[PDB]
Amino acid sequence: IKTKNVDAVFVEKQKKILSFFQDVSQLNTDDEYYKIGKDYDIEMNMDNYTNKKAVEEFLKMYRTGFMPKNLEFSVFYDKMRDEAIALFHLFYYAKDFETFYKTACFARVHLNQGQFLYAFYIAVIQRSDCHGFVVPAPYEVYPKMFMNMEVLQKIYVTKMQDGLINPEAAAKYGIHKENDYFVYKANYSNAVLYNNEEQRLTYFTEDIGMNAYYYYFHSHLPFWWTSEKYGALKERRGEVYFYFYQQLLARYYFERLTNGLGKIPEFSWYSPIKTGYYPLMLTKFTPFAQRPDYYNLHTEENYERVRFLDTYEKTFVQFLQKDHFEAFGQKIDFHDPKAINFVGNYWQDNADLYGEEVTKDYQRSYEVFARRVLGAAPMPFDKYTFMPSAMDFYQTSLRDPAFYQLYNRIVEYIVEFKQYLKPYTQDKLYFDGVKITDVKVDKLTTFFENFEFDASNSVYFSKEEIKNNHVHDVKVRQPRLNHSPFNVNIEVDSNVASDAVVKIFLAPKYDDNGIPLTLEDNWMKFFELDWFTTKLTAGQNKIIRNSNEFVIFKEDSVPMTEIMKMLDEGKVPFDMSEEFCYMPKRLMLPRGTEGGFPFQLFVFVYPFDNKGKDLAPFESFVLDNKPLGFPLDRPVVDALFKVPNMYFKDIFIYHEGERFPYKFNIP
Amino acid sequence: FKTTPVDAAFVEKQKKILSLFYNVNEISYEAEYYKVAQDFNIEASKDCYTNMKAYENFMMMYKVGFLPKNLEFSIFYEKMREEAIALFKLFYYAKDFECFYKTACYARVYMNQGMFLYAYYIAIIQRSDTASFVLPAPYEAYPQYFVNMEVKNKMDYVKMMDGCLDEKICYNYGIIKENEQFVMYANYSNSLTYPNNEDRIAYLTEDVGLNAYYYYFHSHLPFWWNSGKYGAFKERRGEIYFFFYQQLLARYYMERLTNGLGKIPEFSWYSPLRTGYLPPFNSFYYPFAQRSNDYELHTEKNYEEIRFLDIYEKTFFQYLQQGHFKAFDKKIDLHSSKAVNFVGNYWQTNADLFEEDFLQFYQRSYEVNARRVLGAAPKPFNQYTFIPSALDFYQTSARDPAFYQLYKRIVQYIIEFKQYQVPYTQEALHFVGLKISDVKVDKMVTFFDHFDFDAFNTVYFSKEELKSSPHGYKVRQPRLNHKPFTVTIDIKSDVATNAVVKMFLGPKYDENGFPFSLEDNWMNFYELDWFVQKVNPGQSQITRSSTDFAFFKEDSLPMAEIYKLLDQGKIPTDMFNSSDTMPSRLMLPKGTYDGFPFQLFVFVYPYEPTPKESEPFKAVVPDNKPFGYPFDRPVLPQYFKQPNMFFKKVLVYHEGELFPYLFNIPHYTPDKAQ
Ligand SMILES: *[C@@H]1O[C@H](CO)[C@@H](O[C@@H]2O[C@H](CO)[C@@H](O[C@@H]3O[C@H](CO[C@H]4O[C@H](CO)[C@@H](O)[C@H](O)[C@@H]4O)[C@@H](O)[C@H](O[C@H]4O[C@H](CO)[C@@H](O)[C@H](O)[C@@H]4O)[C@@H]3O)[C@H](O)[C@H]2NC(C)=O)[C@H](O)[C@H]1NC(C)=O
Ligand SMILES: *[C@@H]1O[C@H](CO)[C@@H](O[C@@H]2O[C@H](CO)[C@@H](O[C@@H]3O[C@H](CO[C@H]4O[C@H](CO)[C@@H](O)[C@H](O)[C@@H]4O)[C@@H](O)[C@H](O[C@H]4O[C@H](CO)[C@@H](O)[C@H](O)[C@@H]4O)[C@@H]3O)[C@H](O)[C@H]2NC(C)=O)[C@H](O)[C@H]1NC(C)=O
Ligand code: NA
Ligand code: NA
Ligand code: NA
Repeated sequence: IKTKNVDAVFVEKQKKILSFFQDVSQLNTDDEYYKIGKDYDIEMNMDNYTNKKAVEEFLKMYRTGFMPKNLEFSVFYDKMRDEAIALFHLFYYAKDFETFYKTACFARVHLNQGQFLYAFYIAVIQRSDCHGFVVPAPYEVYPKMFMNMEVLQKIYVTKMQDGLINPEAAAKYGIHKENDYFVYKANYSNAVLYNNEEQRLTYFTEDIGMNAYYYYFHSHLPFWWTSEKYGALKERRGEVYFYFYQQLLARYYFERLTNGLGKIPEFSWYSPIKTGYYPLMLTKFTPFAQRPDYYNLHTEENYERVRFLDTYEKTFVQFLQKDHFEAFGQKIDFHDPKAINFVGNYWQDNADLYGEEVTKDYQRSYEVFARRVLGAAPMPFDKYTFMPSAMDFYQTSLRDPAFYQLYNRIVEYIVEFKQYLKPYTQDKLYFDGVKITDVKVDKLTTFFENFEFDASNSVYFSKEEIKNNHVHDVKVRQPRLNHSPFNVNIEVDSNVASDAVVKIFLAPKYDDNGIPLTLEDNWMKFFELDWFTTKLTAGQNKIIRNSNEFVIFKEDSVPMTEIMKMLDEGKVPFDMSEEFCYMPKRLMLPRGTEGGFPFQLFVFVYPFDNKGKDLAPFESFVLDNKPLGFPLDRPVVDALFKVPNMYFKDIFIYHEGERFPYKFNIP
Repeated sequence: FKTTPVDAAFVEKQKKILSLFYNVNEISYEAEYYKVAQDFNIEASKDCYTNMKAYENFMMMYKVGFLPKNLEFSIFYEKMREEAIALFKLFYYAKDFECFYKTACYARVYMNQGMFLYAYYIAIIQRSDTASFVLPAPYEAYPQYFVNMEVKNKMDYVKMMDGCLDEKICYNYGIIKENEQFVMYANYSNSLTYPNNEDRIAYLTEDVGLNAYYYYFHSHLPFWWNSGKYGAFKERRGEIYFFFYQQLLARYYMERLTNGLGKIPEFSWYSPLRTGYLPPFNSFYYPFAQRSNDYELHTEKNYEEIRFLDIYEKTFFQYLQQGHFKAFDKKIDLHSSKAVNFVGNYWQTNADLFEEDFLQFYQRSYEVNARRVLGAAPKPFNQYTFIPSALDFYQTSARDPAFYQLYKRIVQYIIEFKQYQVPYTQEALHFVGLKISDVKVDKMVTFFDHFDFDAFNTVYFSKEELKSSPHGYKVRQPRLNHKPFTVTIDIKSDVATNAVVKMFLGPKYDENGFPFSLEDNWMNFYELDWFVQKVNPGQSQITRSSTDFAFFKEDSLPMAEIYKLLDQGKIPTDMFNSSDTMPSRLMLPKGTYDGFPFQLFVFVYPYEPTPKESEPFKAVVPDNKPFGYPFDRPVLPQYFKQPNMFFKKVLVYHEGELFPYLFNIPHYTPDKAQ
C-alpha cells in the first residue's frame, strides 16, 4: 500500500540483498552467489575494507574455525557471538556495495546459516550505503521460530509425500493446497495446552509481529555494539532501553488486564519460580527446554550463576544507597535525569557502558545469565552445543512469561532510580492560555483476522528440484489481533497563535479490583500512542488525529514475493524501508470485550519551539529535548500535575466477532 | 543364523500378517488390505466373532467414536485403554483367520495407528491359530520410539531432498547410500538428554533390543488381561512379576558396576527426584515431557496422586504387620503358597487381583500413577490428548532412569514381604551323592558391533512410492555384544539320576572393593541358563555353550530378510520359539581391559518333573520349583556351601573401542574385536 520509488541501480542492489533470504538452509551450486562465494579471497581484497584490524581479526578467527553448519546459533554464548561480531565487522567495513555483496556470498557459502543471517540482517540495517534498503520480515527468514512444532511437522510430512495423499483427510488437519501453495492453519499453543493462566495471553505472546518486533529492536541496536554511529543518540542510549521495556511491559499489562490476570509476578533467584513455560518448538538436534511450574532456580548447577546475578543487583542497590558515586570510569549523580543513560546501560551491560566499540567476554552480562537460568535448560554440552530455550533468541523471547518477569524486575529497579528525580512542577507543565476543553474518540473495537505468511524457507528441496526451480511453497495462516481505525478529536482553546506538541497516551482505568488508577503510582502504566505538532490559532481549535497517522506504529511487512513484484515496478514499501523497528499497528489496542473494557486516554498539549521555519518529523523531535515519554518519564504528584492543557477521557475497548482464535481454525 | 521349515499355506498366511506393518504411518490406496477394509462391513459382521457381547461392546464405542488418527496412543490412559482392549477382544474373538484378517485390515485403515498396532501385536501373540507366526521386531514396527531425534530428523531431511545435497557432505553427517538404500549412523545420547552420570550407560538403556524386550514382556501378558488363557499359570502370575523385574534390575545393576556407578538411588514422593532425563522424542502435537534434575515431585499438580501412591505402599506395610488379613475378598496368609502370587498382583494391580476378566477403568493402579508423577508432564489436555513421557510406553520405559527407580522400589517392597518366607534348609538344597568338582569357563569378552534396522515406518512416502511398499531407510548403531564362550562342569555322582543344571551371573565386589555376602547378594544374580542332563554315576564333564543358554536369543531379522526367507520356505527360529527373551548381545555387562570380576554360580539339583505348563513365557524348568530358584528368596548363607553348588570368580574383558561413539566418526576406522 504505502510505497516509494527507486532507480534501477537501487533495484539491482535490493534484489542482490534479498537473494540471501531466499532458500536459506540449502545451497544452489548453479546460482551466482555460489560461484562468487566459493573462490572469493578476502586476503587478496584486504585494501577493500575500511578497517584492516577488523579483517585481520576475522581471518585469524576464521582459520581457527567457526561454528559448524548443522548446529543452532545463538548470540547469547561467547564464542558464537564473537564469530558473529567478527563476521559483522567484515560486512560493515567493506569499502562499497560490491565488496559487501562478495563478502556475503562467501559467508553464505562457507558458514553456519544462522550465524550468517544474524550477521547479515544487522549489517544491512547498520551500513550507511544500505540505509533506504529493505529486509524481509523475520518470520519469513526464520519461519521455524515463529510456529509450533505441530505445524512444522505437517509441513515436513507434506513435502516428504510430494503432496497431499487424500485432500479430504488433510482438510481435517487444517491443510489444503491453494494454487501452488500448501496452506497450514495454525492454532496458538493453548489450543493444545493450558498448563497455567498465562496461556490466556498466547495470541499476544506468540504473535509473529510482537516477536519480530523484538527481533528488530535488537537488530537496530545490539547490546554488544556501540551506538557511536548514531552520534547524539549515544548519550541517550540508556533512555531508549528503559523506554522500550517500560512501554512494551505497559502494553503487556493491558493484555493481562483484559484477561483478568493482574500484575506481573515477582521471583527470587533463591526460590522456586511459580510460572512454567512449555515451548512447543524444536531444532535439528533437540527440543527447546521446558520449565515446569515451581521450578527451583537454586540448584547445584546454578549456584555460581545465582551468586553473580545476586551481586549484579546488590551492586545497583548500593548505587541507590549513595546518590552520587563513581562507576565504570564515570561520575554518576542520581538527581540528574540524564543518569538514566548510565542506568540503562548498566542493566543491559552494553558496549556504551564501558567506552568500547564491542563488549568483551570478561564483561559478563546480567541479561545473558538471567536468561540462561530462567531458561531452565541443562548445562550446554560444549560451546556450540546447548539446549535452546525461548530466551536464547530474540525471535522467541516474548513467548515466555519469564521474559516479562525478568524485564519487569529490571525496569522496577530503574524506577527505584526514577524516584530521585524532582517531580515536574506546575509551571514546567503549564501551557499558558491554552486549554483542552474536550476530547472525543471514535469507536474502539478489536477483532481477529486470518493472516498468512510465507513459510517456505523451512522446506528442504532436491538437487534435481533446485535446478528445475520446482515450486513447493508454504503458507501458514492464523488469526491475529487487529482493530478498526479511529479518530481522536481534540478541542482546545488557544488564547493566541502558538505552535504546539500534542501527545497521546493510553492507560488503564481501574486495577483488577475496581480501584481507580492514580497517576502517583500508575504513571509507568501509561503507553504512548502519538507524538505530533500543530499550529494553534486564537479562539477555538480542533485537531482530528487518526490512528493510521499515529507515529509510533507500523503496517505489516510485505512478503518477499510481493516486494519482489514491486521492484519490477520501480517501487518499494515505505513502512519497511524506514519504519521497521516500530510496533505493528494492529496490536496497538489490547483485546477488548464484547461489552467494552474500560481504559482511559491522556491527551497533553504543550509548547513547541517555533523553528521560525517549516518542520519535518524526525528532527522536529530532536529540536525539543524533552525526555522520552514526557511528561510521564518520572513520578508524578497528582495535585502538582494536572493542568488545563491536559485531558483524561474515559474510553471503552470493545471486541467484535469471534472471541477465540481457534474458532477460525476449525475444520 | 538358525531357521525352521514352513509350507506354502504358512508362507501365504504369514505374508498376510506382515503386510499390515508396511508404511504404518499412511495408507496405500492400492493395497490389498485397503480393498479388504473397504469390502468389510463392520455393522453386518456380528457373525465373524465367537463372542457377541464383545462385538456389541465394540460397535457401541464405535458408534460414539474412537481416538482419532495422529494422536499418540498410550495404554496408560483410561478411555484409550477401553477402546484398545475392545479392539483387541474383536481381534481375539474373531472365529477364523479370515475374520481376524478382515478385522485387522479394517482397523489398519480406519483406526488410530498406535492403537491398532498395539492391539494387533497383542492379538497375534495371544490368538491360538496365530501364535507360532512371526512378528516384526518392535523397533521396525515403531521406529519413532527407538530412534533419537537427531537421526529421525536427518531422515526427514534426506527424504525431503530425495537423497543428499552432495554425497561427501553427508558422508560427514554420517549418512550413506548402500545398495540403493540409505544408512544413517546413530550415536547414543548426550548429557543434554541424560544430564548426569546416568549417561555413562546410555548404550544399555537406549539399546533397541532391551526396550523391545520390555515391550514383548508387556505384550505377552498385559496387566489388564486376566490369566484365563494360561490356566494353571494364573497361580504363578505374581511370581513372574517379581522374577521379571528382580532379574532385569540385576542385569542393570551389573552395568552400573562396570561403569563405576553404584546402587540405584532411593527416592520419596515428598521430596525432589535428583536424577532427571530429557526424552529425545516428539509426538504429533508435543515434544516429550522433560524431567530436570532435582525435579520437585511434591507440588500442587501432583498432590492428590501422591496421597494415592503413599497409601498404596503403606497399606502393603499394614499387610506385612498383620500376617493374615481379609483383602480383595480372599483370606490371605503370607506364610501361604498363594502369597507370592498375591503380592505380585497387588503391586501391578492385575486384572487377576480382582474379579476381572478385563480390568475396570475405575480400579486405580499404583504403576499407572507412579508413571504419571515421575514422567513430569503437564496434566493431559483432554482424554485423547496427553503430553508423552518415556514412561508412557513400554517401548520407551527402560530409557528413563526413574523407571529403574520405580521398579527397584517395588522389588524392595516385595523383598520386605519375603521375610515371611521360609529360608531353604540344608537337606533341602543338598543333592545327595552329587558333587561339582570343578567349573571352567572360556574367555568372557564384550565388544561393540554396528547393527542395522529399517526405520522406514517413521518416514513418509508419496502416493506413487507407497505402491511399492517402500523401505529405504536404515539405522546403523553400535550395540553391546560378546563372543561365544563355553562353561564346562566337572561332576561326580554315586548314581544315575536326572538333574537340573542352573547357572547364574552376579556381582563379586561392593563399590568399596568388599566381597558381597550372599545374604545381601542374592537379588543381584541373574539366571543365564537351565537344562536337564541324564547324569551317569562316576565322573563326567558337562559342557555348555553360551549359544545354547535358555534365557537369551539371536537378534531379530528385518522384515525384508523374513520375506527373503519365506520365499524359500523358512522362518528365523528364534523369532518363532522365543521372541520374548533377552537378546544374547546383552548377556554380559560391558567389561574392561583389566577383566571385570563377577561370580558365575552353578547349581545342580534333582529333576522332578510336573505336567508341562502352557506358558505365556520363557519356558521355565518343568518343575514345582519357583522362578529363579534357588535365588527366589532370602538365603541362609551356610546352607549355600553344598557340594552341588559352585561359585566361580570370572572376569569379563572387553575388546576394540571402549565407547560406541568411536564407531560413528566419519573417516576414522575403529579398533574392531577379532
Ligand atoms: C485448532 O484448535 C481447535 C480446538 O482445539 C480444533 O478444533 C477442534 O477440531 C476438531 C476436529 O479436528 C473437533 O473435533 C471433531 O469435530 C466434530 C465435533 O462436533 C461437535 O458437534 C457435534 C454435534 O454435531 C457434537 O456431537 C460434538 O460434541 C462436538 O461438539 C466431530 O464431527 C468430529 O468427529 C469426527 O472425528 C471423530 C474422531 O475425532 C470420528 O470418530 C468421527 O467419525 C468424525 O469423523 C470430531 O469430534 C473439535 O470439536 C474442535 N474443538 C472445539 C473446541 O471446537 C482445531 O482442529 C484446531 N485447528 C488446527 C489447524 O489444528
Ligand atoms: C558420534 O559422535 C562422535 C563424538 O562426538 C562424533 O565424532 C566427531 O565427529 C566430528 C566429525 O563429524 C569430528 O570433527 C572433525 O575433526 C577432524 C579431526 O581434526 C583434527 O585435526 C584438525 C585439523 O584437520 C584440527 O583442527 C582438530 O583440532 C583435530 O586436531 C577434522 O579433520 C574434521 O574437519 C572438518 O572441519 C570443518 C568444520 O569445522 C569442516 O567444514 C571441514 O569440511 C571438515 O569436514 C572435523 O572437524 C570430531 O573429531 C569427532 N569427535 C570426537 C570426540 O572424536 C561423530 O561424528 C558422531 N557420529 C554421528 C553419526 O553423529
Ligand atoms: Na518480576
Ligand atoms: Na499429559
Ligand atoms: Na536409575
